[PDB]
Amino acid sequence: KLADCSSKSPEECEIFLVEGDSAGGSTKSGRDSRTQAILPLRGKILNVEKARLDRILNNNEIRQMITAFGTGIGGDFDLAKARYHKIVIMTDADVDGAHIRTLLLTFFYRFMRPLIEAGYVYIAQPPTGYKGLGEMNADQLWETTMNPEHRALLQVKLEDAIEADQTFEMLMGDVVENRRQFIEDNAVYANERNITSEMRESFLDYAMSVIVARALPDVRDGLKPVHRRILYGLNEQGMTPDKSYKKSARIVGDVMGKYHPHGDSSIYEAMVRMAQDFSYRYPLVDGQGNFGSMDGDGAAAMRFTEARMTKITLELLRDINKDTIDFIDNYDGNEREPSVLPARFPNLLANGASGIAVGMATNIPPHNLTELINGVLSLSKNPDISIAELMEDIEGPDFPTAGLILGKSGIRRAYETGRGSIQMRSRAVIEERGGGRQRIVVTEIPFQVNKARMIEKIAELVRDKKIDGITDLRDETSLRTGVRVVIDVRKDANASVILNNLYKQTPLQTSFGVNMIALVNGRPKLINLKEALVHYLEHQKTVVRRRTQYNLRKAKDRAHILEGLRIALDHIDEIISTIRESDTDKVAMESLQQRFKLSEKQAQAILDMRLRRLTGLERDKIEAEYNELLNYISELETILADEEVLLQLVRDELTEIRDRFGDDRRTEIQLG
Amino acid sequence: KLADCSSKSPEECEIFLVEGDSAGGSTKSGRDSRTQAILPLRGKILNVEKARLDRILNNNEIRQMITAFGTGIGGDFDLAKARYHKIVIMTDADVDGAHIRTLLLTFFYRFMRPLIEAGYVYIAQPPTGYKGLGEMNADQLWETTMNPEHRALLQVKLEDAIEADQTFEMLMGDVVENRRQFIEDNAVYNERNITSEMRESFLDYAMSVIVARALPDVRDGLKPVHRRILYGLNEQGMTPDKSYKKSARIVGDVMGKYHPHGDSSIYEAMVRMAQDFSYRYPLVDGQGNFGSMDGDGAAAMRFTEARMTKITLELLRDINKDTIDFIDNYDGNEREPSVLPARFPNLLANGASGIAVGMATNIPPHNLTELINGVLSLSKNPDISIAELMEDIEGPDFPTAGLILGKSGIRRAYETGRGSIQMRSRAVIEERGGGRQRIVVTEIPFQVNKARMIEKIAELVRDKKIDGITDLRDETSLRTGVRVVIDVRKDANASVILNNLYKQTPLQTSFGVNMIALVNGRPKLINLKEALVHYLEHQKTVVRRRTQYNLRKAKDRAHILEGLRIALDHIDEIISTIRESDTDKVAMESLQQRFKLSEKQAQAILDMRLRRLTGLERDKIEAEYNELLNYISELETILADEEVLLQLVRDELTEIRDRFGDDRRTEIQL
DNA sequence: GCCGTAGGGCCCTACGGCT
DNA sequence: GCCGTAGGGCCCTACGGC
Ligand SMILES: COc1ccc2ncc(C#N)c(CCN3CCC(NCc4cc5c(cn4)OCS5)CC3)c2c1
Ligand SMILES: [Mn+2]
Ligand SMILES: [Mn+2]
Ligand SMILES: [Mn+2]
Ligand SMILES: [Mn+2]
Repeated sequence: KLADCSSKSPEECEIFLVEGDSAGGSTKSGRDSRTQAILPLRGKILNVEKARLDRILNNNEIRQMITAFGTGIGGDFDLAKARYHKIVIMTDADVDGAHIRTLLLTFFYRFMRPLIEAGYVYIAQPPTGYKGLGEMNADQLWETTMNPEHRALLQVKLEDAIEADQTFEMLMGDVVENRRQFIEDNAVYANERNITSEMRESFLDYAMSVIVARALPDVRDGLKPVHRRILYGLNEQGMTPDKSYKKSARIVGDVMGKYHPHGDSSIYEAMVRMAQDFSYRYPLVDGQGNFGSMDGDGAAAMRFTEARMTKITLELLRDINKDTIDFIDNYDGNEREPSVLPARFPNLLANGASGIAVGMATNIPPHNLTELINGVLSLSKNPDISIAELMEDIEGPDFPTAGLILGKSGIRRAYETGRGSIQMRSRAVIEERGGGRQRIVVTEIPFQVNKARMIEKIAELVRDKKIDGITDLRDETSLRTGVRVVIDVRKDANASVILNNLYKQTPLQTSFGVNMIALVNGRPKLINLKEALVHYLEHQKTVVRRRTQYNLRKAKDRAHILEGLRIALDHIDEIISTIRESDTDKVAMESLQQRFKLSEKQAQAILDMRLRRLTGLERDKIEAEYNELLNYISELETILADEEVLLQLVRDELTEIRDRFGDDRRTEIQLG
Repeated sequence: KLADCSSKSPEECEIFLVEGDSAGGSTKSGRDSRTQAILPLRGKILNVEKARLDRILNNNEIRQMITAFGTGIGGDFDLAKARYHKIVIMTDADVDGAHIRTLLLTFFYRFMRPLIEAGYVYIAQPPTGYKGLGEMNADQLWETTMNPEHRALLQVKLEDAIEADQTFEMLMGDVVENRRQFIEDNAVYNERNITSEMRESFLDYAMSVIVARALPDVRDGLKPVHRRILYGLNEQGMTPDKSYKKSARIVGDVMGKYHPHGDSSIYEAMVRMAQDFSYRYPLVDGQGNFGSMDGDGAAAMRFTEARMTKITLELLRDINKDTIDFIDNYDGNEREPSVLPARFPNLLANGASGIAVGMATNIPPHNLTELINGVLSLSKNPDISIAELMEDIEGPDFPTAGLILGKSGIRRAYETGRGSIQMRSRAVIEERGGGRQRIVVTEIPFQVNKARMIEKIAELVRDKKIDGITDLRDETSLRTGVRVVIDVRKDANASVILNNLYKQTPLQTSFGVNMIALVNGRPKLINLKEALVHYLEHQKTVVRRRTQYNLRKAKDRAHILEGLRIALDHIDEIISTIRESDTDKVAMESLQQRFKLSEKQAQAILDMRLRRLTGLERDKIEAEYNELLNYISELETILADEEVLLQLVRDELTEIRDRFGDDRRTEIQL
């Protein structure tokens, strides 16, 4: 792995640390092999501030760096044995590259501190605009970053040891709260280098990016960036439900190149989950082929699978090209992407969300669409509605995997505060199997529980004699039969006692820890049920309002063109003679504008008219469309002039969604 | 791995063997877990007919099967201990799935022969049209292939043990010639007999590898993967004048539309075409880490970008001018070129290496100036000899330069298609101080890994197999070029040491020429002249077809312009005719009637925008028509005289020579 | 130790002909 | 034991909450 330099005079040799072999190849080709050694790492490296010594010493990358430097570690550190006088951190020019830099600095500070004190640790500054060093040509990496004549390396300086200790503990330590507090206090939502400043700035950059642009869903459409970009890619390429399935590889490749500069595995897996009926309460992707199972089987390699939008996804994208949502520049400025989707159904709550960010995480359970829309409607008629009254519509979560929820206390607290533990229980019954013997049959399991794994845990309990009475354990699940896990009970043994033991000792009963954090105005916020519904309704009002305004500008523009076309047809002979006598388009246009009192747009539309538009009935067809337009314009102005008419329209469109996509509740909420 | 069934009564139990987890998932979701077990493998399994016994017993997939079947193997085989009465081979419905089936049968016949005799081995028949079982939904896999109610399993039967023995030996054995003879003799361009199954499945695989994978076409010098990559770049306008395009998008597009294989095969093929140490005339312009002479691979495809090189434009030029035949792609949803126009002799220019079945190919790269000069000489003399052609084509010209020793190997290769060419590194002996010397290597033989060659030298020094070497350094840099330094012990003969390096290391390496290419869709060993002849014939056809295409389009456009000219001459009457018509159809009919216009001309008139009536626009229609009449007669002149056509082929080749022709790199030393 | 978006990479097989 | 198109697949790391 270590591509060492030929010289052995440490004082003149330098080692460059890169993320992996893709970056290492450009580095190796562009380097000066006489004084420049290269050591490719393997992505995110172990955080030594959270790990114990045995884990640290046994990590491959740590070991290779220790061996490569030759100084040893901790108390045994010996600066005189350093094989290089420059250790250069040269990670990729992206937030994950910054994160890797903070991880490496954490390791150097805790295990090779005198290396920093001696001024042997440096930070390279590769240019931005590349996804990794492997995207750069070898000559460009050399000239901009590695060549000592032109490069700008940052020498890492330890100014204050006490402050550094606190900085490393706060940022990289196991105490989440202090890291969360640091983010809240420092977040702004919109040559040498001090190690402390470096750690604070690089870590904040990573933390913020994960929070606002990776792990947390937006309250408005319920989507994280990867999912939003996948659905937008599907829309842009017309991969609608009525059209044939499209190759998964083309989808991932398109999305990766145009909108999401990350690994294909993150993109493909996110798309796959959206297609799973055991993961999404209302699947957003319609998949063809092997898309995984409840047993934790992943999907088939993406070259084998195909995908397209589900019908309900069309509602997430409905009106997106009617100036309802703000588009933004993509990562490289070559494309445009939506900041948020119109989302004509409350997707955040319908499908839920799970995400591990930095300083925080989120866990929002899925809900029944009929119940949610009913809740939105009740809210729209009463801004002062209480959580309890909203619960008359929204009983609680509704998992795609069905099952049971025990009581409403966990649900109530989750809806009132955004946090609460909800007890999920499998659907199980006790039945006879012949000869006076019985069995427990499970047909539904808790949400997010891996069936194969749950079964292995039961088998483990039995094998370790931690539970009495089980004689056999079989997974009889099948496509025809549906989920069916069978647990044979010993003759004369109480099956209900065994079942109760199974709930306590296995994931047959599992808790859902609600933690409703979502992005509100681009900032993470813990929200209760009402707040979530209010932000959603407010998004719909804005979407419907902007759509109406777009349709209005569009209709007025068309009315204006038709006024120009009516004049042209009413004076067609003079229009034609005017054009024929003109040498250029400019002269024709100018002459048409003055002579017939036309705007630039009207004259141009006239010049663009094909001879076939001159047929006998066109003039009547034009005044028919014009009359219908004027009416349409009036209808649009009526909506924008009355906020109650606008709101009622939102209610009507939601009700239509409810009636077409609303379904029965799957999860039974049992009380007692 | 093994997803065993519930029941333990081998009587009713069956085990399905699939290629891997992609296929395994659909199989596991669609099966009847009570009686159906599933063991996913990992692609191509070991060929036990060519492998040694120790290796067979150590191979993980062989072990898993033996353990799953529970019978043992050879003399210790026990049919009564069988865990399943039905072992079902269910590979993917593609040629590689057929190959894996032959590999599985070979293992069963040689190590578990009683299993076959007892009727326990079966072959599933999944539907065609799917690249793998992972592409099918679980329900459709169950219904068509796994459901005992509707499935059609083929029970493998052993009729003649002596014939079977010969069959497995011939098809799967280490003797290549017999397998090649079988291919040549049989090549064509329920219950199931094991011998028939082997012969049919292996032949299906062998033929596909030969005509659609490992061998280049004589006309454009390309294998399907390379042709599909370059065509993909063409269809998405990824030309040299535009920006680099993401490699992942290129690969995704090519895989979905044309090349139904692993993305790694596509990416790596594209990468090689961008390497100036691999291609004498690179076909891909790569941005980023595209590998090195030291065997370093390219960066992951998500990091790199690519586009065509300028010379690649010449491979694709006029492809949309009905110069070459298009064919249906693998699923019938797209069209792809059977061959590229290839306006330069690419087979010989870039060469080729491919390992097929029953045969292989090894064609060295050549200098484009020399090649085109050779083609030109041939065009003036159909009876030209190989010797006269060699006055133009001195021999191979590697991208890595270096030296070739002698001309006899080259001569034999050009006359027969086979010959041994000795390549040598470019090395000199120079002083380094105090009476000491060193050997300096600046060019290495073609396809030689520099880092590996240096380690080989380091190994000889270390093991004391070579005398006189005191230091070994790779001083290569992007700014100073290739430089490998071998320091020599003071007063030792550096020339002797160099000669020894040539004997014991790849510093001297041979290139075994074996010029096999597809000629009329069939593999053929060809000599230098044949390669040039087929190439020239391809060019005459391309230029003739292009000229014919240009004529048809010119005449069509002229026809349309004649309609517009009639309309402009009588524009008032045209407008009135249309105005008095209530519908487009009536206008169409009235225009054709009153002005003796064709349907196409009438539609064109109706489609004309009012802006076309301005002075400049009217003049444009007239000007285009007059230019087009001149173009039509020039085209007719070409098609009326075969010598004029042939001369155009010469001139177009000459222009390419002048623009892309370069100096010879490899020195041929007598 | 799992949930799900992220960083990153390696090793087995067939096939022929040359060493 | 390499070369170059093919079949196939796994493991380590951050991050929070429980
Ligand atoms: C699947 O099983 C294994 C097992 C062990 C491995 N060890 C090392 C590596 C590596 N590197 C991989 C490859 C893992 N990744 C690499 C990236 C691949 N994706 C390539 C790709 C393909 C396309 C694409 C983007 N990326 O867009 C359109 S087609 C997916 C597999 C392994 C894969
Ligand atoms: Mn990176
Ligand atoms: Mn439990
Ligand atoms: Mn396959
Ligand atoms: Mn722990």
